[PDB]
Amino acid sequence: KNRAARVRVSKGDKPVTYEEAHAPHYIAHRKGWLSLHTGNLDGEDHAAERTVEDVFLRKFMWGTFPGCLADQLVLKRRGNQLEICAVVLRQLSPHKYYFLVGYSETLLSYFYKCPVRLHLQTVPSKVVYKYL
Amino acid sequence: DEPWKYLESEEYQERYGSRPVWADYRRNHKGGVPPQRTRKTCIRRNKVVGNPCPICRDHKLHVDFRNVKLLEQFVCAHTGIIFYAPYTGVCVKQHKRLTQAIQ
Amino acid sequence: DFNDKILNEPLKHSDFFNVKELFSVRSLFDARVHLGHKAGCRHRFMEPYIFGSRLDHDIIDLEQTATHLQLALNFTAHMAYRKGIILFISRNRQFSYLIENMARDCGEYAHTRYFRGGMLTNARLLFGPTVRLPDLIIFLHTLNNIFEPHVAVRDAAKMNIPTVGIVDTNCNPCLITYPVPGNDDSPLAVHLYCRLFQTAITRAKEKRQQVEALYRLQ
Amino acid sequence: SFFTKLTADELWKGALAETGAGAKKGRGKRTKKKKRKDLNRGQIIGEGRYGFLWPGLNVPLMKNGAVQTIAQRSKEEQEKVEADMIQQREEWDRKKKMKVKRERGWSGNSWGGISLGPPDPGPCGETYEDFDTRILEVRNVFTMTAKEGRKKSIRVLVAVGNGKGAAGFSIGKATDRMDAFRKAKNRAVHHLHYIERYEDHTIFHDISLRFKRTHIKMKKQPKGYGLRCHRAIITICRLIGIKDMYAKVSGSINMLSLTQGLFRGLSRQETHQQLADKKGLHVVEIREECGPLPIVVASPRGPLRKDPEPEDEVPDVKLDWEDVKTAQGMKRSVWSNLKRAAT
RNA sequence: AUAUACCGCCAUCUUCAGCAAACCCUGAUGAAGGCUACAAAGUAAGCGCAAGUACCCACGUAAAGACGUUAGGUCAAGGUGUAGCC
Ligand SMILES: [Mg+2]
Ligand SMILES: [Mg+2]
Ligand SMILES: [Mg+2]
Ligand SMILES: [Mg+2]
Ligand SMILES: [Mg+2]
Ligand SMILES: [Mg+2]
Ligand SMILES: [Zn+2]
Ligand SMILES: [Zn+2]
Repeated sequence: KNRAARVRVSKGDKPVTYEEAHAPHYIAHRKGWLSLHTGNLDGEDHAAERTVEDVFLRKFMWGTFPGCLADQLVLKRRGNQLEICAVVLRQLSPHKYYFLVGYSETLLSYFYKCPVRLHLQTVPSKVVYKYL
Repeated sequence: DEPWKYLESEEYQERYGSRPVWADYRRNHKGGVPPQRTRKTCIRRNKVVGNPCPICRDHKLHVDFRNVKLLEQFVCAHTGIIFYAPYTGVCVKQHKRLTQAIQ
Repeated sequence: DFNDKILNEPLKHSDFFNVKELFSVRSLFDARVHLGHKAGCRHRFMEPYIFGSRLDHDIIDLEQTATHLQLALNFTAHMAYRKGIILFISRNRQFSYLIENMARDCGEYAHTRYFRGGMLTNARLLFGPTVRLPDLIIFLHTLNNIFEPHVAVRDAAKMNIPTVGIVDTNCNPCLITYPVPGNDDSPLAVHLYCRLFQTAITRAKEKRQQVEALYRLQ
Repeated sequence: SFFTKLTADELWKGALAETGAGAKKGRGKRTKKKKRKDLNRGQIIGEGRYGFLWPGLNVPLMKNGAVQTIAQRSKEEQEKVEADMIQQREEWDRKKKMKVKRERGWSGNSWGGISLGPPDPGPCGETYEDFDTRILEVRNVFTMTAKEGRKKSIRVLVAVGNGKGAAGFSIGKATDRMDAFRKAKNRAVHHLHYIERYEDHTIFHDISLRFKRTHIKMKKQPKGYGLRCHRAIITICRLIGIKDMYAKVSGSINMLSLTQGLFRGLSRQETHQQLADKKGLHVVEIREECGPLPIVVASPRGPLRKDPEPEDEVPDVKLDWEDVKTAQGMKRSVWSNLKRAAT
């Protein structure tokens, strides 16, 4: 009996997402990686910094877009340029959405001394894979 | 109001309905059978006691010989004998007052 | 309301679809319907339908047989003219082919195979929320292979469905609405009941169609 | 550190401790429960202790058709907003924690005289708001298992009725209280027992029977008699629609057998109309209020019989020494005639 | 300090195969049970097993291995409820 990044089977009243449902040993078999960089590859370096500041990015953006997201993020770092992809709901106003978009993008760029971009996908209700 | 028009007033009908007055009241007491004699009174020294009877809690109601439809519901329409105070839910004081009023 | 008048018209009439002309005690005795199992196979509630016994074999009262058969045919044809759903049951494997063929020929449906638990009670979850359960059940063989009362009579008595079964000396006509004494085992009796039901329901259908055609004309 | 900090739901789980030895085995704890709270829903995302006025989220972006500018909230304004937020949190907490007043039925902390309302509509669609439900009994059955051992299974008995002579009881077992209630409610609304009554408020005549070492006696009564019967019996009478009778129960006391025998007797009670139809005689009622006047109630639907019944003298009839005593007046007991509650 | 508040992470039977929401039925409507295929009341969501995926295959090995038991171990990975030094 192992407990690792997996949801307990309940009576059947727990909507779950794809990755939130599937186990951590199918990350390559039936899932994709949340992040894509080369520090893990051989010969590269600074992978520790990559991971640490990626965790920081995830936490900061999760807490500066609270209650709107419904899934984990997608990182995409091509050379210099950084890209983040998110999914959110449409309860708040596009005014606030764009204001926070610009604010967060500027903060990330000024902090990392790096060109950054961020995209969001709107949803009326978070997509559920199964009822667990 | 000292007269009996508070009954015909709509607050009475919306507050009670077609049922009698005693039907809404219920007694809090010891286990199983309740006591055989109700409380002495519901008001003392210009103060009301918790869980009062309906005729005492609704101060606008006024017991009197003339409010026939107000004091008729206690005595059974098919049995001329009045019900007892543990049945009607009211205290012995106003119960006796209503007895001499109906007489 | 004329539709309700047409629905009620056959009620006041007695022998209105001419079901009596179909059967006669001659045909019953020729098909050997009067037979019954041994006295050891006798049943209390079946006693009154036994005209007598011989050689440890029981004999059926053919007048009561014809009366119950007349009532059964009349009822079947009544709700057939009302388009009431019919459903046949016979656990006996000896006649599944014939039963299913005659069911196809009539247009009414049947279930000869193994009956599943609560197929009628939980039919909503099985089939769907909106399903028109049958309006009449009938039985060419009331008991199962192990000779217990088929669960369908219990299901119908529960969910208010009428039942018409041919009852042998071992059967239990208590739950059945219009139990007709007869010979569950003889192929002559099986074929006779088949042809009788076919003619009956076909005449009921034809009469419905011609009545509604007359009404469309008028 | 900030990296050490994490999301909320896991802290909530670790603080609530839903799963453990504490809860498993059903031992539980000494009734201490910190209730779930949601802080993110409460406060708006915009304001903090530094009171910058945000035109994008905190203030409407346009005013008088004029773009806005970043501004500062003054000391008194910040303090007043914080006091308003304190008041709002206090209001929310008060509204959260309050009393719960479920009607007192047979007694406190008991599921006897409580109604869950009518059954739910059917799948095909059948609303039965006319039906009213009551819970006769709730008990904690326990059966063991090799894997887990003592597992509790709530058993409940319920009844439902129109108040129009049509009703029915049922049972429901489940691990969950609400789920068992629902299952029993569905089973009752499916399985119905109808019974007739003489003048909409009484039985046809006195009855006496036993069922599983449970003796019961129904006693017909006239109007204004009331319902002086066991609490379950008066609940089922309220549900049926009869307003007065008497009943006595002796022997064993078991609620499910009680209800089963009750429905059996009240269904086997034979209508006096059908009695006359079978007999060939006219029914005649006589009252104490009405003088020597024959009140015909029913007649045979078929032809009346030619000759009348012969007089039956010293007939063989089984009866009750208790009723004999009460009729003779020799009986004495403080517990018989009391000023009990209303009906 | 409290693994006897817990989360998080694992040993255990497991070199198992059962766990089961939601319905029906039997037992007089009890705890409970629901199996007979030439078949007699069980139907099953879903989980798991399994299958497929990884290594050299389809076998094999790994991985996976639920419901629950040991108030199993871990407040010393880290955080956190309660009680304390403050
Ligand atoms: Mg392991
Ligand atoms: Mg109490
Ligand atoms: Mg421990
Ligand atoms: Mg496997
Ligand atoms: Mg392994
Ligand atoms: Mg331990
Ligand atoms: Zn008073
Ligand atoms: Zn036979």
